[PDB]
Formats: sequence, structure tokens, C-alpha cells
Amino acid sequence: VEMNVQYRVTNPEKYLYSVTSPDDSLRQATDSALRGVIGKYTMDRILTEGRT
Amino acid sequence: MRKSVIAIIIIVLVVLYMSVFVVKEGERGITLRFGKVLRDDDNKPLVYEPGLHFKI
Repeated sequence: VEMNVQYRVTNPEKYLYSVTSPDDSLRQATDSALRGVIGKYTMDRILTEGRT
Repeated sequence: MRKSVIAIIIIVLVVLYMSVFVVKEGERGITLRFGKVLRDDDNKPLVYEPGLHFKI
């Protein structure tokens, strides 16, 4: 499975002084979500139905 | 009375720059003595908010 996440930023007071490497930290969260989500459904479902 | 007045004026400026220290928004600085930390309110170490503070 491959996914694309289009996002934006907000007021730099949060983005700059919330977490180190915000772009990288968000990527780790995305992997956990994708795997966790994928982990719930079966292969056949994920291939056709799970897409949405 | 020119060398005496000009000499004192110049030295105070460098002293003040070293003394002033501000704390960033996403950081917090705890002023420290030679080896210890500054305390207050029954030996509760004080952490500084994001504002200006003075250190000898």
C-alpha cells in the first residue's frame, strides 16, 4: 500500500515550537495510522472496498 | 572630566548585555548559581517563563 497526504501549516508559534522536525514526526504518525488501519481489514477488502 | 565620564559609560554597556537573558517561547531556562540553582517558596526550584530576566 502507498498513500499520499497533502497538508498545510498554521501560525509558526505552534509549528516551530511544538515538536522537533514536525514534518518527520508527522510521517511517523502517518505510518502508524496506515498500518493500524490496514491491520484491521483483510487483504481482499483493502484491495477493492477499503480504498475509500 | 572627559576620560572619567566616557570610561564608565562604555563599560556599563557590555556588563548589561551579558546580564540580560531572555527565555524563548518553546524553551525554558533555569538560572543557576556557581553550582546550585535559585530557589524560592520553601526550596522550590524556579523555572522562567518566556520573558526577560537578569543575571549577575
